Amino acid sequence: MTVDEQVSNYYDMLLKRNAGEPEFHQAVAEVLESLKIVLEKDPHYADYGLIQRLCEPERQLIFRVPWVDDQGQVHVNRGFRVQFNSALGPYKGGLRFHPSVNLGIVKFLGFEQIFKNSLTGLPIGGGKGGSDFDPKGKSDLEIMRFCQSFMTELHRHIGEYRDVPAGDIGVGGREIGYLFGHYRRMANQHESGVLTGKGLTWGGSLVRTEATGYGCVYFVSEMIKAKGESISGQKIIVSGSGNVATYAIEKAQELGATVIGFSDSSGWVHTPNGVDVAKLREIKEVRRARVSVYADEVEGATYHTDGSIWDLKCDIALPCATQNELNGENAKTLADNGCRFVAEGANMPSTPEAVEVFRERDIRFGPGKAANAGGVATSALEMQQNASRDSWSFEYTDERLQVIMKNIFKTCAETAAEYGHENDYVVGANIAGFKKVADAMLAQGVI
Amino acid sequence: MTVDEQVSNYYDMLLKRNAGEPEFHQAVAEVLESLKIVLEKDPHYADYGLIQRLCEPERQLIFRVPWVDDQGQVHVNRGFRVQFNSALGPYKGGLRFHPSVNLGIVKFLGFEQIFKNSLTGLPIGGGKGGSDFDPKGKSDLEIMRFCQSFMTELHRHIGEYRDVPAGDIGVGGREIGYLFGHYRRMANQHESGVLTGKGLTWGGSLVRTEATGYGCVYFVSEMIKAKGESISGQKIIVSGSGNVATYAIEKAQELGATVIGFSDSSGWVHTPNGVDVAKLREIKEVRRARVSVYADEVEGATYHTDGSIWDLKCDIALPCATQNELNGENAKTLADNGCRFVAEGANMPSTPEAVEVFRERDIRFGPGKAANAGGVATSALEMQQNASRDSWSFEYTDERLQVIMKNIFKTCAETAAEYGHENDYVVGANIAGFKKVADAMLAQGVI
Amino acid sequence: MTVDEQVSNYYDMLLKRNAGEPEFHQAVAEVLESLKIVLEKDPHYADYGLIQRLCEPERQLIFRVPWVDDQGQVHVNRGFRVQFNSALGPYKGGLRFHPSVNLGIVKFLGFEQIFKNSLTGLPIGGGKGGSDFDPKGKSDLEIMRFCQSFMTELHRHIGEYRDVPAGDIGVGGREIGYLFGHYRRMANQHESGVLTGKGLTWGGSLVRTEATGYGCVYFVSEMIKAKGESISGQKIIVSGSGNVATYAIEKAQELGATVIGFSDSSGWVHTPNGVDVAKLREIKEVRRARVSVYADEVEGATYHTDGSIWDLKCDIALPCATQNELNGENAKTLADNGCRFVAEGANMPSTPEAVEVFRERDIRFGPGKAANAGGVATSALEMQQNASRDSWSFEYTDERLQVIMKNIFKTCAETAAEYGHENDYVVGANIAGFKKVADAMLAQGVI
Amino acid sequence: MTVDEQVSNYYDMLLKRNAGEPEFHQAVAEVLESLKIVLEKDPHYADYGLIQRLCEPERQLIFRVPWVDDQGQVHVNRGFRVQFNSALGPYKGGLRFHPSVNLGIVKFLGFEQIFKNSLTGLPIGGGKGGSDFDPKGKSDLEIMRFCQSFMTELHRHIGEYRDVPAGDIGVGGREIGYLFGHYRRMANQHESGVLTGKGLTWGGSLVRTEATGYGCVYFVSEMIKAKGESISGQKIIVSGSGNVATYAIEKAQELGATVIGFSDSSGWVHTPNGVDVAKLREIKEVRRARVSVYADEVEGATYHTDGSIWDLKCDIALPCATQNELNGENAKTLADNGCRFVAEGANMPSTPEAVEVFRERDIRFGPGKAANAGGVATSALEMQQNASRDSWSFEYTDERLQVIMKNIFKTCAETAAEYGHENDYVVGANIAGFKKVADAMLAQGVI
Ligand SMILES: NC(=O)c1ccc[n+]([C@@H]2O[C@H](COP(=O)([O-])OP(=O)(O)OC[C@H]3O[C@@H](n4cnc5c(N)ncnc54)[C@H](OP(=O)(O)O)[C@@H]3O)[C@@H](O)[C@H]2O)c1
Ligand SMILES: NC(=O)c1ccc[n+]([C@@H]2O[C@H](COP(=O)([O-])OP(=O)(O)OC[C@H]3O[C@@H](n4cnc5c(N)ncnc54)[C@H](OP(=O)(O)O)[C@@H]3O)[C@@H](O)[C@H]2O)c1
Ligand SMILES: NC(=O)c1ccc[n+]([C@@H]2O[C@H](COP(=O)([O-])OP(=O)(O)OC[C@H]3O[C@@H](n4cnc5c(N)ncnc54)[C@H](OP(=O)(O)O)[C@@H]3O)[C@@H](O)[C@H]2O)c1
Ligand SMILES: NC(=O)c1ccc[n+]([C@@H]2O[C@H](COP(=O)([O-])OP(=O)(O)OC[C@H]3O[C@@H](n4cnc5c(N)ncnc54)[C@H](OP(=O)(O)O)[C@@H]3O)[C@@H](O)[C@H]2O)c1
Ligand SMILES: O=C(O)CCC(=O)C(=O)O
Ligand SMILES: O=C(O)CCC(=O)C(=O)O
Ligand SMILES: O=C(O)CCC(=O)C(=O)O
Ligand SMILES: O=C(O)CCC(=O)C(=O)O
Repeated sequence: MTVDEQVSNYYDMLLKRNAGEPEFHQAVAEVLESLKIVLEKDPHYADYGLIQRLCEPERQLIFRVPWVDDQGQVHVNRGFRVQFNSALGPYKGGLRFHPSVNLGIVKFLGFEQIFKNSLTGLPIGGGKGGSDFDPKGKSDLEIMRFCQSFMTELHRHIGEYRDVPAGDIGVGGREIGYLFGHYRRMANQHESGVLTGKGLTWGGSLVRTEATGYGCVYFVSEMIKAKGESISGQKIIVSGSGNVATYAIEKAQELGATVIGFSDSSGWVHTPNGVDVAKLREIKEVRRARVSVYADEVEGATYHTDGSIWDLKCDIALPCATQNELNGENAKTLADNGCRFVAEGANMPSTPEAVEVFRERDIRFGPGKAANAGGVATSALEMQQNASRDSWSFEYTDERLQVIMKNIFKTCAETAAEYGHENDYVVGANIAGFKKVADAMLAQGVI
Repeated sequence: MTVDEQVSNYYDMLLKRNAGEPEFHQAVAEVLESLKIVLEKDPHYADYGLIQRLCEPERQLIFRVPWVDDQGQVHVNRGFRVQFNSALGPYKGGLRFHPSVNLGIVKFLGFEQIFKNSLTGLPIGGGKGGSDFDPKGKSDLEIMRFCQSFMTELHRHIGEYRDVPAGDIGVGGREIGYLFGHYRRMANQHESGVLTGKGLTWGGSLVRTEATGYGCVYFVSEMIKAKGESISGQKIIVSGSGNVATYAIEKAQELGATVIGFSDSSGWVHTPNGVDVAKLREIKEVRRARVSVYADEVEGATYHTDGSIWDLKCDIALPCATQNELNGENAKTLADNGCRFVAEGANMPSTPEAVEVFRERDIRFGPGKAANAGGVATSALEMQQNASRDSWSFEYTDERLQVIMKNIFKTCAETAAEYGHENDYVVGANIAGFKKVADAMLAQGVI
Repeated sequence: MTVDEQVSNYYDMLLKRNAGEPEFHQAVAEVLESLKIVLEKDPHYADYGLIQRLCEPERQLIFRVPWVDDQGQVHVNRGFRVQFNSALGPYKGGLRFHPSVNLGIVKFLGFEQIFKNSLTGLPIGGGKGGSDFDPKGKSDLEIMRFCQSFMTELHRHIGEYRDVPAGDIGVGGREIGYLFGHYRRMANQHESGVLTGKGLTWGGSLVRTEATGYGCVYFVSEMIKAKGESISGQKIIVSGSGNVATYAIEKAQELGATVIGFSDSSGWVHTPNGVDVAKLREIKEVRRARVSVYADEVEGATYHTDGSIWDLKCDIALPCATQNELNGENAKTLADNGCRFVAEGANMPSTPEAVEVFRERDIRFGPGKAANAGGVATSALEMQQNASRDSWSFEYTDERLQVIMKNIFKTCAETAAEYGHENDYVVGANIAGFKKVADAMLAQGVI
Repeated sequence: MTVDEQVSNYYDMLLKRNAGEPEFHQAVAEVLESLKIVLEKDPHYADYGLIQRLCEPERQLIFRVPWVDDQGQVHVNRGFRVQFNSALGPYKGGLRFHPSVNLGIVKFLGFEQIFKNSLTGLPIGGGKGGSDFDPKGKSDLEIMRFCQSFMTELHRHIGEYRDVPAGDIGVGGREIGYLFGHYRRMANQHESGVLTGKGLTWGGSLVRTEATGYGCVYFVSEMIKAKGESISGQKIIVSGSGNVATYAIEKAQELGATVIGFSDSSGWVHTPNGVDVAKLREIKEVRRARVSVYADEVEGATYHTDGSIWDLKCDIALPCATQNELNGENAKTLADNGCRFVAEGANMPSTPEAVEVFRERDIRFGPGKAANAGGVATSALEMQQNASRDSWSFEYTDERLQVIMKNIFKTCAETAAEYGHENDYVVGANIAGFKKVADAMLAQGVI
């Protein structure tokens, strides 16, 4: 009968109907804990099956992606698109190409995507997709043929107002190129708004490449200022060395912080006097090389396959690689080494035991649906540019991005306090994200 | 031979082809009277069967709307959509749910919509729709089911560039939600431009709820200033108590006037010190109660089922309920009692004998196609925002609404003056409306 | 390098990719166990990733199905449509509404449908779908609304040349009516070919009701015909009581044959010289009762509830209910009782432990995919009639159903000889099913 | 081995595959000469059959256009739409109605259009169309019937994101009205972005009428400044007397130059003291007369059917009529007479010999794809306004046009000097145009 028990019962239904999907469970569990708080103050938010509707995807698509390799052998990978919620706008979210991908992972990401997209203040619903295809070691022509095969099925389920994909792990500028190209061929339309993360001469927006890392740094700055500090002269750990990590690093150093290390999935680098960003980019973008190559070619910088990047003494930790990369034990050692701020660039990097640790140890924590929202926000700006056939300057778009991140910070911190959990940005994000979606779902009827 | 005979013989054919539609005949007759004046000076506005094309709807849809009530009983209502003219833009116009609705009524409203929409200066054609469904006493779920059944057929005839409905009598925010939600579900597109009057978190515009009533008051203020007067300190009658009336009342009293009465279909309330808007909104929108309840609960306010609201001594009358609610006897009484200005919030509220009494008694008269155009204007601003994926502030949109009502007034005043009927805004509005639609029609050929 | 190392490594990959779906794993294993044989003799059947393509669904759809109950209360169920293979024709297969339905099960049934449909000789591919919706204890309104909600998503993925569903458990004539009606509403097309199982006056086929039943028996008419054991008089234990079983029984006394009683998921029966269907059909379809409401009669019919349905004296046995109703103690005490033939009517009616108890125990099997194909065969005849706008007489359709069932037995016999496991009809069924589909995929390229 | 050999062999291919299309060979020849310069520095622009793809149209449509004349007599003309390249945006370019029209000509125009459109800076791909129809001598109703028949086939190959036509020789404001109107009828969409050159009250843009001639004069003005001279006080020849000629004349005279002659296909007029623009416009647009009538009605102006317009002594020649109207001998006559600047209002007016004479006589030469791009740049601005449902003022749009033409000149000059050929604006335009397009094509894959 109590809120606590209504919700725990749906969660047990959810476990039943979604068996075998631990990451999806993890995401829903974090959100449902926050919804308890919301339904204790405002019980009409449970009316008309709203929660049952919310955690069930509108549509899910799983399809065969055949493709021919350079030796002329045929392979078959699995493609996914989860269209989770469209109450606020077309489904919006990226595409992950990594051998780990399964439906459970795509759903975890699409579900998070709802609340994130809601927080942007922009008109976007949530979705995600990807494939268990492994782009590593493939030639451009293999990637191209895969993108083409994948988009051959996906084209009929997407569109400027329907579902707008983008990149993620394994999907950068190159793959979005092949995807968009082949979309136009399938549809016989130059429909710029169908994808975000496009190149600048064919419909893309200026700050999008930098957006997720910039936005994450902009958000952590807000958290730092609200505690009475400044990001200048702070020491920062950034896990990852892909799209998000690179630009979080760049923005942290423009604002006067020092990034004392970064990583790939092979290991990590200690850079106690900061990162040479041009160098890291030559290394990852041109050479496609490992973080260890940086260490060898940069004096002061040393490679490590032992322990964890989280063993470093820091003020601020920005996890920007993947889900569940920062466990309870990682969280203990950062707290013991003097870390006062954590903000997630990645989607769900912190395990639930790490998030509990941060709270017990009075560490300020920016959840991913808030701190990494600069990307999807800037994607929505790309969409807006496309719908107007306009093209904005870097300085204009970046200003928009700065203001979006401040406003997300502000609604997270105000919503948190409104519901009696001041400085708990998880609660704040989850509730503000949820309320905008729910109020739109109630307006629009049972659909 | 004579222009007079030509237009009159055509009107005679149109009574034959549209037998049994008095309201359509009445709207057509008033316009055609003004067209006689245009054609006496510029006979080439009659070329290419232009008037014969204008007065025949491009398309009319009538359809069965079956729905199930809360007792599991099946009901069947009739749905309508008239797509009248599309020379200037997509068909644009609201939906009326009321038990009096038939094809004649939908056509009168569609026809008027052509000229009003033209007058806004914005790129919108004319249509209207509705059903003979009666929303009164229906539950939210019964209304949702009706809207969903209604839109199951209508979805295929509408679209962002095709036909963009909105609300009207019986169709407000609630119903627009249900219609929009179901459209998205029928189309599988989050196509914001398909309806206007949407809610602020799913593609609506800031001033639209208030726009018609606000616009009506803006328009009448220009009429008033044209005579050397101000709206501040005037006593104003506003018939009706829905969307138009509420905000006409709100605007008028913000500008320092006093609204001395309002009404619904059951009777009328005398409010000599003005109207408490928040109390009337609670009664109408939360409780869906009669205006008699306002009088019960508000001191100074008296309920009447005898006589007419038009019996009150006023400076300004704003009919904001329905067609033919202010007749010739009403018009004499108003004039006798000191009324100097009439502007139509509603569509065609004044009967032809009432309009002539205003002419005989030199009462300044603002016809609905000009005075109530703020609504559809602000709707076009909703479509403009949606096309750009942009959201404008309340102040920005309200300022645009102001300029637009001032431009409309000016166009009606200058055009009347141009054609020899100074201060006859009916003539000016009809002619100014007509000329722009005609010029576009001639340019786009026989279609 | 060996033929058993491709197979077992793909079988192993397939366990990673489709984790948690053991029925699909089983069904893929048995089919692969047969492809080993085909490869030794015909090596080109593994070319161009043929098997990797065959075991991955062309497309899988999972969607939210919201619906409202008689109390005005919102529920959310999950709907499915797997469109496995279309090499021989449009996707073909039924819809199951039952609380045990999940992606794994739909996939397994859809996979088996490919080869079942291939064996018939007709232009049908394979698919399946349904929902976790529980049609037990629902009003007709609730089932209609559910059907309406379900078809509102499903209609955009189906069609006469695309995908043609049918009934199965939980989806009988009534549901097909509701689905077909709403399909027409969404499409604005009387597209009779979109579904099979339709009523007679709106595009149905005359033998469809009696087909799966008449099927199991036309098959036996060559299967026992190879041995002796009389062209008459043999007992038939008929495990089920819906469309397939009721009519399997109904196809009794063709030219003289004792019957014994039957079951559901409550309890079973035993009887003298017959079981007269007249009385089962008024209580199982038109009233919807239990098997207790037949067995309270029937001048002999008695009702057992704790034991097992496979402890009757046989000597022929015709299940026809769900997957997984014959295991360790049933299969061995089926054989015990000097007991000989079988012609099982479910989708995968016996388990992998029961199949060895029919192989080793010399039991002449009539498999799932071959002997109860008369249903799908007659679906295709419905598609044929719709395509030509013809309605065939009963005699004619029944005759065509006899031809088809001859050929299925023939191709099962001839191909089981051709690969030297002669009369293991499981094998020729399984190989002939595979080769037609494989051959079509090879001809049609990498798609 | 050499780039010279590689490109020349390709050209010999192209000559064979496209036999009998000289205008197309001519246009491809001049572009391929500039591309040799690109490949000697950056030879990976030939990667992935880039050039082979660029020179083969994406799609070409040739269709029957039947229509009935005012005497009830049936005629049959041929219609073309070539959709050349869509890398940078939807296909964009005009329609030509003239008796000389054939496929080879449409392709010449379409090919130039790719590079022109690239040069603007705006998101538009390349295409063109037309008909062999001769609108000379036809009634307005004949022209409407032809446009209606033409668009009955064309509408399905076009669209706001697909292909957006416009005017060109024989297709002005009147024809675009008929075309647009019929498009809306075919599509049932008020899709403003489908065409440019539209009228001001139905989605057109201010400045579009003037844009090509205006833009040409803005370009030549930059060429002149770059020699350290000034346009004011110069004598200018403008050939032609249609859309482009008219507004080049107006702009050149506004800037303080004297236009000393102009023409139609029947002869030329010598206007030693300048052109009376209002008079010309009245003769050409209202009376649809020959330029001889201008000479008859204006003292000091003289009609000539002898010799050539290019016999006049001038400082600047602006051919604004048609392809290959200024030949070898014409170029010598102009050079010898003191001409110092040639800018092309028309598409490809200067013969290959003419251009040689210019290079050798030190005459500055503004190729069409740069100098006449103001037209299509302003069409893209019309698309932009339409996509935003917005209307821009004349001042604002004409300032956008001025900046764009300055930027085109700048990119031609800089690019030409960059690749070792300073002041060769042909080289600069061709390389700058190619590079954006080629970059976009590489990103989008083999499509
Ligand atoms: N791109 C966006 O706009 C965006 C927006 C919001 C959120 N995100 C999230 O940001 C995260 C990374 O995104 P990205 O776009 O930057 O992807 P990316 O460019 O592919 O980079 C991912 C980085 O993470 C590394 N990585 C993968 N697994 C790892 C592990 N277990 N430990 C350490 N490093 C690991 C990769 O290294 P290897 O080369 O060794 O695999 C690579 O350096 C994801 O969680 C994604 O959902 C991205
Ligand atoms: N909403 C817009 O944007 C808009 C724009 C331009 C023009 N209009 C026009 O403005 C007028 C009012 O629209 P609304 O949107 O305010 O509708 P609404 O919110 O449904 O309100 C209608 C009001 O008028 C009264 N009324 C309705 N029918 C009546 C009748 N037949 N006799 C006497 N009183 C009656 C109603 O009282 P009961 O409850 O007793 O029926 C109610 O108070 C209509 O003529 C409409 O076409 C509306
Ligand atoms: N013509 C066709 O429909 C067709 C064509 C090809 C294949 N099939 C296959 O044939 C089978 C029968 O389907 P149907 O169309 O006859 O469905 P149906 O009309 O809904 O009847 C199914 C019957 O099976 C019973 N059952 C459930 N659990 C059982 C258990 N553990 N042991 C014994 N019986 C049980 C049901 O009892 P309750 O009512 O108590 O649940 C019910 O009497 C299915 O496996 C289907 O895939 C059918
Ligand atoms: N309109 C645009 O926006 C635009 C943009 C870029 C480029 N262009 C190019 O500019 C040139 C002219 O364009 P515009 O047509 O749009 O003006 P237009 O209104 O059609 O007028 C064209 C003029 O050229 C003359 N002419 C046509 N063919 C001729 C020939 N074969 N020999 C001698 N004179 C001839 C015509 O005389 P007659 O009346 O005697 O035929 C007429 O005065 C074309 O090359 C076109 O492709 C136009
Ligand atoms: O910009 C996008 O849509 C990609 C965003 C995304 O997938 C994410 O927010 O993690
Ligand atoms: O289209 C709208 O905004 C509703 C306005 C309308 O139909 C009216 O002008 O009465
Ligand atoms: O599609 C058909 O007709 C029969 C196949 C099937 O799986 C069913 O209906 O239960
Ligand atoms: O504006 C257009 O697209 C028509 C003009 C054209 O085709 C051109 O630029 O030559």
